Amino acid sequence: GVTQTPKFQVLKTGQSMTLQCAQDMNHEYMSWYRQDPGMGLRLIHYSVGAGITDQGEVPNGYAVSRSTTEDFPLRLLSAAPSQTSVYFCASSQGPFQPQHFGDGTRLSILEDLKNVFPPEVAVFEPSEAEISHTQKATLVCLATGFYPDHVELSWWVNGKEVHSGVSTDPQPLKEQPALADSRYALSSRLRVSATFWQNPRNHFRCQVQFYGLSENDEWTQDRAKPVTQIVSAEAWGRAD
Amino acid sequence: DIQMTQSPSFLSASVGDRVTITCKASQNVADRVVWHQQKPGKAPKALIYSSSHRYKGVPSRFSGSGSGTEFTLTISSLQPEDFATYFCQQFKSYPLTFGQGTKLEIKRTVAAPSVFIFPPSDEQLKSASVVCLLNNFYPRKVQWKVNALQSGNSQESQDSKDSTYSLSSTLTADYEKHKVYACEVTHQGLSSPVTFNRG
Amino acid sequence: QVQLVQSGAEVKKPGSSVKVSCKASGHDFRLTYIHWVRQAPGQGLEWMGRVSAGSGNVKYNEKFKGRVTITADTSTSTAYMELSSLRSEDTAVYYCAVSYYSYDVLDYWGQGTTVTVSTKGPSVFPLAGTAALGCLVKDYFPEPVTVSWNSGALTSGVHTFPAVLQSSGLYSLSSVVTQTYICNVNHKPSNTKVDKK
Amino acid sequence: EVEQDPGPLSVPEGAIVSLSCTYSNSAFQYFMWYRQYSRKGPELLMYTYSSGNKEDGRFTAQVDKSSKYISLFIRDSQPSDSATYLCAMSGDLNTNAGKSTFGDGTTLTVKPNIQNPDPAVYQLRDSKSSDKSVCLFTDFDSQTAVSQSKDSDVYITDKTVLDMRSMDFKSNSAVAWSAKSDFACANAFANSIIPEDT
Repeated sequence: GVTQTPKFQVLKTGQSMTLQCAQDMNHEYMSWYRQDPGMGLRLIHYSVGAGITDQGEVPNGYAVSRSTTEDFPLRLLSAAPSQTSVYFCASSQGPFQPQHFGDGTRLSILEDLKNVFPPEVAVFEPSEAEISHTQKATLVCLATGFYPDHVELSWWVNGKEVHSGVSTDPQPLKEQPALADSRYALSSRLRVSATFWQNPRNHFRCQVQFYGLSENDEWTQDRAKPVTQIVSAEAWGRAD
Repeated sequence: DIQMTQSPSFLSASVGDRVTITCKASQNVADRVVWHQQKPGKAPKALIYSSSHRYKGVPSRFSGSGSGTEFTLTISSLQPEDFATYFCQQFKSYPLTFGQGTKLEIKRTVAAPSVFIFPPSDEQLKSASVVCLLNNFYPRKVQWKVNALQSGNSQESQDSKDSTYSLSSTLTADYEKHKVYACEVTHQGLSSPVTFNRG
Repeated sequence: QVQLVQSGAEVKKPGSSVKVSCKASGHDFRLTYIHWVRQAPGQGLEWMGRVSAGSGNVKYNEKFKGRVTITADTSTSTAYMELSSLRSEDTAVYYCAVSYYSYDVLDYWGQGTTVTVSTKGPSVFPLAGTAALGCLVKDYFPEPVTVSWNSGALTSGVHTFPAVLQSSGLYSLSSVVTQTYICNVNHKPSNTKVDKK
Repeated sequence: EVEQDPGPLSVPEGAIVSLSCTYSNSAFQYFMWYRQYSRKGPELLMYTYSSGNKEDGRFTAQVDKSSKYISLFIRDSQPSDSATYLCAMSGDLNTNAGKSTFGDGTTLTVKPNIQNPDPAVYQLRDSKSSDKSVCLFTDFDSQTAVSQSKDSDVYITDKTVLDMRSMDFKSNSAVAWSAKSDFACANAFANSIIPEDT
């Protein structure tokens, strides 16, 4: 379809960065949008063909280029707080034709990287009363104290990702909502049958993938550098 | 910190010609320069950011290029409202530094001046100052006699119509001790030094 | 749309303080960085500070050490600038400019507040092919002054020269034009308008 | 900007939902309908190049160029249809140079039909360590609303729906936890309750 990378990122103010977006569909028309609350999808740049690009509705602070029909990178000249947005690449057969959008790049510009911090993951075993009352067991997994909101939470039972019975909160909670850059917490629950929980051979792993600092960056602050990592907490089936 | 020495200082040009200005750097500033336009006595407005990219609304005539320590601005096919001081700024490192500027006036052929000598006023004399006017001459030296070349007191200060400078040079117990006060100016259109009394 | 206004015109003799506002409209104030630059008559352009509106984070130029102060008022969405212990040569148009689209890029500017480092009124003296004639003089503080031809009936042929700063430190200028002919001199702060033949 | 569609909308599960946008001050020709879930990009649902109707499964897109009115009809809507729906129009050489122009979007919430509600609050202990306790308010009817935390120490998540697809069972849930000791299992959810089991 339309592959764009990366899905999450943190970069310091004043830094330059290219957002990669490539398509195999041989489409002629490509465009870059930014999506904001209260502003809708606003067009940054668009390219009608190889070697031709033009400004959109909000082009200032960005730059693109179309060397080949297949690709359409988008540059940030100097990262500014106004550039914290969600960026969508799109391709189309023409200016009139419908566009098909990429998955999305969630961007976060920060003045100071000692506010980027990894999460803490904990799994809470189902209540003994819930099993006896509903014959279902709900495990709740908490990802707490992470900044910014670049996380992907998955549920792995016996080392295989599951989707049935999984509910993940759509948006995180502000742990200290009075803060302009408050850390977040996120909760999700996996509901299984009571018999499934009471099979001790059942391995329940709640894994959160956090996108933080790259090794290209500089970490002066004391504790461990907030590099992109996977943080998971594991629970085991309990017969009683 | 960075020193942005700007060239060609201040140039004249006619409309609709590929006229360019340059901005040299002292340290490496990569592509982190901004070209600004300021009208003669108004709010400046940014034109080119990151050394090559126009803001939305900037006409296609304004182009910037260069990288590292050598940066150029081009206004190819100049146009009347694109007639004012232009300066370059860097945003590599704090503190921000700018250029002195490059004002752009209208080029014309040599325009002969119009020298007028104005006697002082008795109302003023009741409190004198002779006045010389170099009305409407192009391009942009005056010496005064009261025959003594008194030096240390005198002071001086594009018209909207035909690109002609008007120039005024004023002189400032010895006035009535002398009889002849002849103005004197030098220029090219007036090839030779073209130069009243008491009553 | 987006705009900036920088305070009323201040005037101070040496040895005081001064505060200049800079009202920012347009986009979200917190995502903006407000920079202050000054430029003296016949001089280069001098950056002397900036503030992060959304974080209160301030960096000033080193040559105005302890002398400039920038504050971001996130509620009323204006930026202040406090030059204190006014040196003799703090005479310039002081500009506030905001980098919003790109960091440190100074996307747009304000009109320009004027601070110059008492008050007195002027006088006008007549100056008896072409026979030009002009009003002139005398000495005034502070600026500005305006002159018009017969209350504004001719713009071609009248040449009014920018004010010069004489030895005493108070300005005077020449206003000439190239039938009844009268200047209309006007001076704002001293309540002085003289229309002399 | 020249597109016109409003914000929030909620419909019970199993009902027909109608969405719409209008575009007066424009002569558009081609009309799309995108669907955007959280943390992903818009997905193309329908596209038409004329006044008329087009149907694909539970979806039906209509265009009335005479009334400058287009509408999307989801029928037998399920909770999985809860997303943000964007209309978009093209083909007008006098608006946006013919390019696509999007409405700011309509938010849809298909509330699950909770047959046999069983509201209750359970306290859950951690698997290994950390001495923390979450509280699970679950199995309540979708008509029940979960209020935000009014205390700075404690916090509560908005109600969320999980589908045990194996047995065609849906159930809303919300969790609450804190470190201050004066909060317990029966405390966190003292906001808009019915008779549960504790």
